[PDB]
Amino acid sequence: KAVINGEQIRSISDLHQTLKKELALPEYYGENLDALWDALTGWVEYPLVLEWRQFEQCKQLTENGCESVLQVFREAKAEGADITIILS
Amino acid sequence: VINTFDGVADYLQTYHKLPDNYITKSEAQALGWVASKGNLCDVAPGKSIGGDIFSNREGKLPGKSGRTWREADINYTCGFRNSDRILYSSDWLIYKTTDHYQTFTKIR
Repeated sequence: KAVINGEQIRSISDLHQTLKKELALPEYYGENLDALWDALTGWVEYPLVLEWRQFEQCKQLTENGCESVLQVFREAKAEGADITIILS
Repeated sequence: VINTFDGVADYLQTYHKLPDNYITKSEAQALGWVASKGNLCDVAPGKSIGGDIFSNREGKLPGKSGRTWREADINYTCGFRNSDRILYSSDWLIYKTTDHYQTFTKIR
């Protein structure tokens, strides 16, 4: 079970570092969309539940990339990874 | 096994397929692979993950609509997966990453 407290996310790099800790990603985790795909399909433990709270605050960040991160989770689920996504 | 950057690159350029010691994520899962248990060699001894479509999500590799990219693990000898990958296109460009897809370098 992994929680992203969107109110506390200050940048896309912060988002990747939080995912790294919450999902126990490898120390070498590349903090990019290709690294995230690889970790979600060939590293993480299942069943995986990601609760992303206040995704809307990520959208307010100057950097783009919030929807792209969510999209990788959704594509990994579509690929067959046992992932559940909660947008709260 | 053939599992080094130059080993797999040379083999790909010569035979237009990965060496026999590669299996895709889905094929591995069908055999009982559980990535979080690091158990690929228990269900497929001597194998490495490779051959899956690589979607080039950061756009770092040169792309065009008629070109498909694929990826394969490099330097894997069982256990948890590492940070090393070879990337190869349908027109036989070959790149490598040693930093979990952060940077790529052309090798063929």
